[PDB]
Amino acid sequence: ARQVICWCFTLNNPLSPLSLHDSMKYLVYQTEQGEAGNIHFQGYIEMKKRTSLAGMKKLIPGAHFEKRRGTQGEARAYSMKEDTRLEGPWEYGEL
Repeated sequence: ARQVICWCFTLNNPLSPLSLHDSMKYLVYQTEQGEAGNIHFQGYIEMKKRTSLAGMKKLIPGAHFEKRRGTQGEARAYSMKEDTRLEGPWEYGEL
Protein backbone atom coordinates (compact mmCIF):
# COMPACT_ATOMS: atom_id res chain seq x y z
CA ALA A 1 0.00 0.00 0.00
CA ARG A 2 0.98 3.64 -0.47
CA GLN A 3 0.44 4.44 3.21
CA VAL A 4 2.00 2.16 5.83
CA ILE A 5 2.68 2.06 9.56
CA CYS A 6 6.30 0.89 9.55
CA TRP A 7 9.21 2.92 8.19
CA CYS A 8 13.00 2.86 8.37
CA PHE A 9 15.12 5.96 7.97
CA THR A 10 18.54 7.50 8.08
CA LEU A 11 19.25 11.15 8.86
CA ASN A 12 22.64 12.44 7.74
CA ASN A 13 24.61 14.78 10.01
CA PRO A 14 21.66 15.49 12.33
CA LEU A 15 21.30 18.79 14.13
CA SER A 16 19.64 17.67 17.37
CA PRO A 17 17.98 14.60 18.94
CA LEU A 18 14.71 13.25 17.59
CA SER A 19 11.38 13.37 19.38
CA LEU A 20 8.34 11.10 19.58
CA HIS A 21 5.65 13.26 18.00
CA ASP A 22 2.03 12.54 18.74
CA SER A 23 1.62 10.80 15.38
CA MET A 24 4.36 8.27 16.25
CA LYS A 25 3.73 5.09 18.23
CA TYR A 26 7.30 3.72 18.49
CA LEU A 27 10.76 5.01 17.59
CA VAL A 28 14.17 3.41 17.98
CA TYR A 29 17.35 4.92 16.64
CA GLN A 30 21.06 5.27 17.17
CA THR A 31 23.97 7.32 15.84
CA GLU A 32 26.37 5.59 13.46
CA GLN A 33 29.66 6.48 11.81
CA GLY A 34 29.39 6.93 8.06
CA GLU A 35 32.04 7.44 5.40
CA ALA A 36 33.79 10.66 4.38
CA GLY A 37 33.32 12.04 7.89
CA ASN A 38 29.51 11.82 7.81
CA ILE A 39 27.49 10.41 10.67
CA HIS A 40 23.83 9.54 10.69
CA PHE A 41 20.91 8.49 12.80
CA GLN A 42 19.69 5.03 11.77
CA GLY A 43 16.16 4.39 12.94
CA TYR A 44 12.86 2.58 12.78
CA ILE A 45 9.41 4.07 13.36
CA GLU A 46 5.94 2.64 13.77
CA MET A 47 3.30 5.31 13.24
CA LYS A 48 -0.05 5.32 15.02
CA LYS A 49 -1.80 5.47 11.63
CA ARG A 50 -0.83 4.50 8.08
CA THR A 51 1.29 7.31 6.65
CA SER A 52 2.60 8.18 3.19
CA LEU A 53 6.19 8.91 2.22
CA ALA A 54 5.28 12.59 1.92
CA GLY A 55 3.94 12.53 5.47
CA MET A 56 7.11 10.90 6.79
CA LYS A 57 9.29 13.49 5.02
CA LYS A 58 7.38 16.23 6.85
CA LEU A 59 7.76 14.28 10.11
CA ILE A 60 11.57 14.21 9.93
CA PRO A 61 13.01 16.78 7.51
CA GLY A 62 16.22 15.72 5.86
CA ALA A 63 15.74 12.01 6.51
CA HIS A 64 15.84 9.30 3.86
CA PHE A 65 12.82 7.06 4.43
CA GLU A 66 12.02 3.59 3.13
CA LYS A 67 9.07 1.35 3.93
CA ARG A 68 10.18 -1.27 6.43
CA ARG A 69 11.90 -4.28 4.89
CA GLY A 70 11.74 -7.58 6.70
CA THR A 71 10.24 -8.20 10.10
CA GLN A 72 9.75 -5.82 13.00
CA GLY A 73 12.50 -7.61 14.90
CA GLU A 74 14.91 -7.29 12.00
CA ALA A 75 14.22 -3.58 11.52
CA ARG A 76 14.71 -2.95 15.22
CA ALA A 77 17.92 -4.99 15.25
CA TYR A 78 19.30 -3.03 12.32
CA SER A 79 18.64 0.24 14.19
CA MET A 80 20.28 -1.13 17.37
CA LYS A 81 23.32 -2.90 15.94
CA GLU A 82 26.74 -2.46 17.47
CA ASP A 83 28.38 -2.32 14.04
CA THR A 84 29.36 1.36 13.41
CA ARG A 85 27.52 2.68 16.45
CA LEU A 86 28.75 5.90 18.06
CA GLU A 87 25.90 6.59 20.50
CA GLY A 88 22.57 5.11 21.50
CA PRO A 89 20.30 3.35 20.86
CA TRP A 90 17.29 5.14 22.27
CA GLU A 91 13.81 3.63 22.33
CA TYR A 92 10.59 5.61 22.66
CA GLY A 93 6.93 4.67 22.76
CA GLU A 94 5.40 1.23 22.59
CA LEU A 95 6.25 -1.61 20.20
